[PDB]
Amino acid sequence: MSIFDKRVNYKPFEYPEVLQFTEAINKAYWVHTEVDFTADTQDFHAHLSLAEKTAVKNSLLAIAQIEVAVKSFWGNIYEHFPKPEFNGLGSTFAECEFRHSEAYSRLLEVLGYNDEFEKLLDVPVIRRRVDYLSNVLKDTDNRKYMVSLILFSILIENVSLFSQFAILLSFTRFKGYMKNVSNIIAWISIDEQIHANGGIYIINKIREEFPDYFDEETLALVRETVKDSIAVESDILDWIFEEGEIESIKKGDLVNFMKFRIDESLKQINIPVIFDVKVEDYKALAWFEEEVFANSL
Amino acid sequence: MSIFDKRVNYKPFEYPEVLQFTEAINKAYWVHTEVDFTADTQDFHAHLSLAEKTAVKNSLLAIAQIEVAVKSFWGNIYEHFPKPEFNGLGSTFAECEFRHSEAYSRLLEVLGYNDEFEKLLDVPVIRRRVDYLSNVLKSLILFSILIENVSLFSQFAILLSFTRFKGYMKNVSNIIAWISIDEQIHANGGIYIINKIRKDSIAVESDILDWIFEEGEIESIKKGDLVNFMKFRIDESLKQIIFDVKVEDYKALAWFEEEVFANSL
Ligand SMILES: [Mg+2]
Ligand SMILES: [Mn+2]
Ligand SMILES: [Mn+2]
Ligand SMILES: [Mn+2]
Ligand SMILES: [Mn+2]
Repeated sequence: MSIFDKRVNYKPFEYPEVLQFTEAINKAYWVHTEVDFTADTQDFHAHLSLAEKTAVKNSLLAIAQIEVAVKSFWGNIYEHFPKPEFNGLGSTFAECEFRHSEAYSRLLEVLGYNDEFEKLLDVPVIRRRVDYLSNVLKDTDNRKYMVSLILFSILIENVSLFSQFAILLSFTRFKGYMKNVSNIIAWISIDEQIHANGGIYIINKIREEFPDYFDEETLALVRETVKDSIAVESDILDWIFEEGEIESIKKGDLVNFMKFRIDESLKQINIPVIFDVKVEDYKALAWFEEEVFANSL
Repeated sequence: MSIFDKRVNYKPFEYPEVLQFTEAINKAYWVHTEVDFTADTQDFHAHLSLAEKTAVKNSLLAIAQIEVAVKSFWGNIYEHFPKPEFNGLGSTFAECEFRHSEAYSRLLEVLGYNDEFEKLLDVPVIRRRVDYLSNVLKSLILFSILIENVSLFSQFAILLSFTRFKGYMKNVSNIIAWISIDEQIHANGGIYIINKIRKDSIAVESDILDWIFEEGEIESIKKGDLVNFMKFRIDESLKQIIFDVKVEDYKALAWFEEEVFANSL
């Protein structure tokens, strides 16, 4: 049988590597109620400029536009991979997403941005992403579902949030502010890396069992659709920094950071690199990995 | 706009009490990898009789028949109650059921009963409950009293009895106590949706009790008290939403709520 065929017996697991992703979530388990944002409200109110206040506010709004919602992809991966492993993997990932949405919802409530979130569809750059995301995940056919799994793992889990993650973390590393928010973002970015790595694993298993599925047309659509994401997210970075340039982080460094992460995801699934970022370009955000590790414990 | 209509916006929560059950699950979070069953294997092999081994074996097998499987009920409650709270409640309970199925799978492996679980459908007593739960559940009312309660709680008491009276299987009792706390939250979560809405099971479960003690009854627990303890938990859950038990009939199994807390921490 294949990965798309239903197996009734619980164990032995046909894909026991699922446990490596679920155990990783279990070991990193966290809830936002372990975090109090009182000190972050005071640094935000007193020690942040308007350009920095807008950078944090539009960052969290852009993340919550995708994350604060009913995300049903992972919770329903058993419908396409009818294995007891992937039901456990999806349930573990779906519960993680509910913890994330509650963490983002609390951030918007504590900082007083619930009103802007309900009217976030009044921003043009947001609807352009909603329209873009409303063409990259429309097959949420096993082969049109797998390319949707590709575009879900490279975007929703790996690069459509991480540029905003780095903006929030930059205030803690370079300014020492927003340390509790950076605590939550660090824990989330670890969960999101486990989600993306789990998607890469499933994609490679489909390639290990169905190598014909990765034909020339599918690779051409993935690389084309990925190139459109950066044109969309570069305009979002413009809207995030709409009140001006800030000292903690630069937009040009975020774009190369976004390009580097995409190529790293394409490498792990044997898809040709698109941008080939230079060392002197992506090392500007090389601090992101160690900053996630610092704000983790 | 009722509970079966899809409210698109995430917050505010129409049913904010959902967070009471998810946080209780979050606070009681646990995995079977925290527990080592080496001390339980030595007591099982040396200090338990054949009737006690069979009681523990068939207890675990009876629980595993329902819990070691793909349980798509809670994971799909958003398709019937399209609210962001219930998708969060369903996902929280669904993940918890995977931690349970993995814990039971480890118990079957640690006690060496994997081949017995493969051939569990050879048991005519197991086939009767499979066919009973088949036409039934063809739902939430039945699901929260059956799967989420005393279709497991009687077998939970059989396992916990060895620790209270004989001091054995303390690590298994750790797993079973944590599971019973999670199951109690799952039942209260189903009852919540049920009062926000607002006989055949006992004969089948008594046959399973006959099969659990097929090699003879044991010292730590008796079948007759289990049926009354079963009869208590059924009506006491019906009060929240038929087998009136006298209290000196059921308080023979009232240490359960006490032994669960002693093995929780
Ligand atoms: Mg589902
Ligand atoms: Mn999420
Ligand atoms: Mn995710
Ligand atoms: Mn369960
Ligand atoms: Mn349950």
